[PDB]
This record gives sequence, C-alpha cells and structure tokens, in this order.
Amino acid sequence: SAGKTVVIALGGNAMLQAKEKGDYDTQRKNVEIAASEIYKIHKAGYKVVLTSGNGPQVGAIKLQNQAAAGVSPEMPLHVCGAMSQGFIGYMMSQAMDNVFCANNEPANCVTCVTQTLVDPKDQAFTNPTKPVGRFYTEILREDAGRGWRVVVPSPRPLEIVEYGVIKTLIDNNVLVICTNGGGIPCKRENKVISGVDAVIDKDLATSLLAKTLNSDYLMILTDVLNACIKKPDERKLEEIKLSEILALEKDGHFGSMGPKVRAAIEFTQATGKMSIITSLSTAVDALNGKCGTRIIKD
Amino acid sequence: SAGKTVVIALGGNAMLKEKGDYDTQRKNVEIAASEIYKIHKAGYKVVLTSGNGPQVGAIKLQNQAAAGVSPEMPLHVCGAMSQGFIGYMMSQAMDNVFCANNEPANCVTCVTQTLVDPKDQAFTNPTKPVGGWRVVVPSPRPLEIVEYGVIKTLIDNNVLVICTNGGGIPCKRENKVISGVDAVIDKDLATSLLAKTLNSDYLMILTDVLNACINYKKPDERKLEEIKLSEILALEKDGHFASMGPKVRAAIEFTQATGKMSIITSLSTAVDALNGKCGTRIIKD
Repeated sequence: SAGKTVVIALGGNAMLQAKEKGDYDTQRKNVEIAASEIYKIHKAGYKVVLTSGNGPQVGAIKLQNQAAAGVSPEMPLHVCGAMSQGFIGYMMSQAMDNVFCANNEPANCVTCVTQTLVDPKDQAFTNPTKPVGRFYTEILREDAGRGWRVVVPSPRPLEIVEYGVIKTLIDNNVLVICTNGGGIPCKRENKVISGVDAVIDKDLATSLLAKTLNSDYLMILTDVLNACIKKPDERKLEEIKLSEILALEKDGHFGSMGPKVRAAIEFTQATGKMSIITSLSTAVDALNGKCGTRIIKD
Repeated sequence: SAGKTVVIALGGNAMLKEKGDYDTQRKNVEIAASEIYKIHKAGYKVVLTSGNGPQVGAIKLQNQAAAGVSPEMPLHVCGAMSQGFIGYMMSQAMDNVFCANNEPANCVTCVTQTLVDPKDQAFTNPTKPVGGWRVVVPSPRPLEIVEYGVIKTLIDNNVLVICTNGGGIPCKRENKVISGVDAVIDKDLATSLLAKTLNSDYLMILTDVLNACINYKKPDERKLEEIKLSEILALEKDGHFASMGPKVRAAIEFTQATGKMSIITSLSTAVDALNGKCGTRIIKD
C-alpha cells in the first residue's frame, strides 16, 4: 500500500534472557511483550519485516540432539537452525496475531523458513567465534565474560534465498517474520544448495536482507539503547552521519554493539537510508526522529 | 498465473523398516520433489503439505531427555520444530530441482497453526500413533487454518507454497487469544480443510499405494479408479476402509463441499492422476 517498509532485528535476549529459565511459557511471555511493541509500528502505518536471533534457541535444540541415542539420530546444526525457525517463528506468529486480534484488526501474518547462502571456504569454519546456547562455567566453550557459552562457526551471509517471496509478501502488505537466526546456513556449489554447520550473525543477515529488499529503514532492536564510553568523559550516539561512525567504529570503540554498528553502517552506506539501533521499547519513537542511534545518509 | 490450483498432501515415505537419520530423509524428499516439480512444469499452481509423525515423534523423544540443562518443550512446540525441519527439507528440495531445470524461481514454507475444538473427544481418546510401535497422542479435528489469507495470497502470485506440514501446530482460540494445545492433527483432514477453504480446483493425497482397493488380497478385489461421490461415502459408510480411512474421509468432505475431483495416488503417479490415467479419482454426482 502506502507505508514505508522497515526491517526490524529483534534480539534473542528478547525471549530468553541470560538469567531466565528457557521454559516455553517463560519465552512466549516475553515474546507477547515484543509483539505488542512491534504492533505500534504496524499501527503507525509502516510495513514490517520481523527478523530475530537464535543464540538461546539453536543452542538448546542441539544440546538435546547431542543427548543422542534415546533411540534418536543426531541432527546437524543447520537442521537445528531449521528447527529454531519453526519454533521462534511459531511464537512470533502466534503473538503478532493475538495482538492483531486484540485490536480488532483481524488480519494477516506469516513466517517463512529462510536459507541464507554463505562461502563454504569462509574462514569462520576454521574458527568458531560465535556464542550459542546457555550460560555457565566451564568445539570449545568460551568466555564472553558473563558466562562460558558454546561457540560455532559464524561465516558472512551473502544471499537470502527466499527474498522474492518476502518481497512479494510485503508488496501485498503482509507482516512477515523471516530469516530468524539469520537463516539456515547453506552453500550453493554446482547448482545445488546444501547446508553447512554454522550460525550466521542476525545483524549481518538482517543488514543483507534490508539492502536486498531496499527497505526505507533498518532498525535493530536491542535492550540497551545506543552505545557509550561508561567513563567520566562519555558520549553515546543520537543522530549521526555516516562520516562520524565509519570513523568512530575504527577507533576500536565498538563487544556486543560492534557487528550491530557494522551492519547499520553497511545498510546506510549502500542505500542512503537511515538505520537505527534502539532499545526495543523506543522502537516507534526512533521512527519519528525523537531518539536512538539513527545513522544517516550524510 | 493461468494455472489451475492443486493441493497435494505428501506421504510419510515422502521422507522415509527404515529410519531415519538426516541424510536418509533428505534423499526421500529429493525424490518426491522431482515428482512434484513435474506437476509445476505441467502448469498447475501447487500447494504442498505433509506429515509429522516420525519427524515430530522423534523431535518429541529428544525433549524427553529432559535434563541436559535443557528444558523439555510441549508437544505443540515439537510441532513447530517439525515444520521448521520438514518444510526446510521440501523447501531446499524444490529449489534444487528448480535450479536443475534452469527455472530459478520461488518457493516457501510458511509455518502454519491450526485451530481445534478444545472439547474434541480425541483430547481424552489419544488414538494417532506418533513415535509394536506407538507413542500415541490426541488427534482432534482441524477447524480453521490461521495463515489462510496469506497462503491464498502466496498462490495468487504463483509462488510454490509449503504449509500445514504435520497438519500444523494444533491450537485453540478463545477470547481472541490463539494458543497451543498438546496434540497432533491428521495430515489429510487438515490438508483437505485447507484446499476447500482456498477453494482449490483439486485436492490430492499421495500415498505409497497407487490406488485404493476394497477387500485386500481377495478378488472379489476392487482397486478403485474413478468413483462418484454417491458411491463411496456409501462404501465408507459400510466399513470397507477401517489406514486408508482418513485419506478417504478427507477427499470425500472436499468433493462434497466444493464439487471438485479428488485423487489418491502413489506419489509416482500424481501427474498421470492429474491427466486421468489412473489413481482414485473421485468426482461429483
């Protein structure tokens, strides 16, 4: 119709916080919160593509697979990927509809299972850098600081396989959840896609997806708005130019806020378009130019 | 976009004595794919569904290792997981065959929720075997398809659509909140419901068995070819089917509610079934 299309990137912390159970209920509960915050964007008349993360979820599922002779064959990590999609996407769907219905907007919303393409010869296959699963001291389990997660390969996304449909599903004004966990990692090679055991960075695949669709906005929701430097002589970002943080990101100043910034930098670089990192709460607000790290065409 | 639209609900050997590791399934799907692709080059618009059982049963088994600092998940969520994995299987399958026929194009899987009646007798009588055999769960009757208006859309634009895998997350609605209920709906009944709602030109349920037969291994034997709606609700009302049972139930309700041909056919012969050179083709009058 007439709304500008926004691509939003919900955190995995936004369903299973570091210190929270991992129970279905527990998770669903937090997702009904988000649902309600995303709804405000739809209400305001924007198009929504909803994407999210996977940490908590893909990690849980593979732990289980690895308890692996309760008569039951162990599924590859890409498959677990397959599985988290069915999951989170089920949760996000059901909530995005509850909210709709709650509003007497009886309406329309799907979840597409996505594959993302990657280079098998990517370096992250011989270097598992990316946290997965849950927390606890003590293949390799790694620091992180807050508590010794598992790590998997994490190679670059290159092509959303399913973009054509998502695209279609937006042109027909459908609120689409897709690319959860940034897509089931696969590789083309010889006219046949097949799946590689990895987990792709939500913020890069959401970046890649944004440019692919040519969205009017890239919005990565967090729980922590902007980025700081806590010290006496601090400054955290609001509206800033693609001049200023191409530069400021290069001063090293960016653990968790890094690939975030990197992704927003990429989108905003290649489409002229504004990109936003905000706390989930203030989502709608940042679209009106009233807060958040909006990084701009410059 | 001139293609008539055909709603096909795949078997269990679409992914399968044999079990069950990932490579093993992938191939059996790869094989149904190539079959389903034939139909899409013939021109029909295709809506592809299937089953959970083995896949959802076994996802469910793994949650029963309920302690590996990882929390067990209700049936309906293993349900979602199934759709993730099965839909990811067919999804990739087709894409490859599309590429192979140099037809680079469009196919998705939508994760699908199905409304059921919280009061359905099957929530007390758990009679559909999942993972002599038989972890057997409740199997109630599918009322509405939640993602219907999107699917109907995704076909109006001729995208190949894969949904109602496992007949979709069983759910109940009440007080305008949808929510999951620990169960597993019959693939076939559900894919029928869907097609009739979508008002498809065709429902089709592919077994292994190329055609249904009354009284088995026994002529007096009659493998059924093309029959009238009169004749076989009548033949069903007299127990010639209680395994082929739901299959025959589903088709009957859809020719009934739409006045449209149904087919029951081995996957090997859908295309031919489409062109009236076998199957159980069950038509109105």
